[PDB]
Amino acid sequence: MIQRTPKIQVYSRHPAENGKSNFLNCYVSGFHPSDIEVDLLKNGERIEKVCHSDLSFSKDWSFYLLYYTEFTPTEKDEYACRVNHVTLSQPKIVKWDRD
Amino acid sequence: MIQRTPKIQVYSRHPAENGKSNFLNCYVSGFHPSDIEVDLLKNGERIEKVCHSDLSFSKDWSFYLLYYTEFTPTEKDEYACRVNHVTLSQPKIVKWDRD
Amino acid sequence: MIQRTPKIQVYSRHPAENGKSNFLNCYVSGFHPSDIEVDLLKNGERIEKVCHSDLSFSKDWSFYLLYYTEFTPTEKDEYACRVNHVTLSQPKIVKWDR
Amino acid sequence: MIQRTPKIQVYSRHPAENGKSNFLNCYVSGFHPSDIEVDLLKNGERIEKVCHSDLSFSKDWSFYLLYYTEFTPTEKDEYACRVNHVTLSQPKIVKWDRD
Repeated sequence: MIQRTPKIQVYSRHPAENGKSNFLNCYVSGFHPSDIEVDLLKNGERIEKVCHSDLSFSKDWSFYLLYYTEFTPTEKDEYACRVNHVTLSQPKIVKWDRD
Repeated sequence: MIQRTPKIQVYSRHPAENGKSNFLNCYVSGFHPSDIEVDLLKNGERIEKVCHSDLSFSKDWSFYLLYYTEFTPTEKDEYACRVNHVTLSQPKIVKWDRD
Repeated sequence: MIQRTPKIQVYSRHPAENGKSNFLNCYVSGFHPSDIEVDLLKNGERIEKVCHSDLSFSKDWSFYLLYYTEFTPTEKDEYACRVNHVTLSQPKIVKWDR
Repeated sequence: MIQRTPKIQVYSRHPAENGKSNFLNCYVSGFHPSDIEVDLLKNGERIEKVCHSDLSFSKDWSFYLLYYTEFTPTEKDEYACRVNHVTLSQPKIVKWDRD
């Protein structure tokens, strides 16, 4: 039941190109315990109606969770993911690199 | 691999209350083949950000799928679910009954 | 984070009939914390090959989990589900009824 | 509806080591239609204890499915995955390369 720090990965479903519709993902992996605060950001503002998968687990109880939303990438808009867990001293913000 | 018509069920996660946040679900079950068009409606208009589960299956390939969205019910707003499948002669609209 | 005792439900996927293949389910619901020990039993003995769904959660962190296995029911064999959690002093055994 | 041949990947969850518990995975991806026969083998014999994920899909209906089982690797035992689909003339056997 020994605690593990989460691994945060912010990416888009398909290679980024403006004007069209796509998906913004925030993959949180290999953490313990279960209770985790995950939020998706658009220009510093929290995104409304974010979808999330069910909490997947391994034999030694390491958790895997995915937070995703439908979005239109533009030249103006900046996207990020905010994660808060018991292992972290402060909430972590991981920015999305349109690359 | 034999034609099965889908069973549509429209319901809310918790007992509905005006002004209180809830979830609107559209459960589609026991259908074949896999390809199905499911849409959640608000006053006749298609809801933008709709979340969906993964397609679960049985031994004889009968499919089960859930379409859900976060919503705040009001007295004015009417909700429904539109389903289109290869078995159906025309798309079926199932209204949400909160009574 | 305030504790919640689990609700255990033991059932078969389809109506049971001897000699024919089925699935034995153990649905554990509305519990906190996450760490739960769920085991499916055959004549008091632990079943080695058991599948499980993914841990679903609510706003206040109440958990929902399903443990299932493929089985061929007989009139000799008895089935049950053993659950151990931090909220309980001794593990709870819930028997399956045909 | 267009036809797509499945991509089969056979791998272990953690790097394989004799006597230590592991998981054998058979990842089937980018196929159409849905109906697919997947089986995990041990020395040519079909494994009875097999768990499987839910069928995930894209906009153009391309399917993704994972078949997994708990196993203890030895130097003597050989593992493989057998897949049979409508696109294939005969079932395909993909062996698990340990190294």
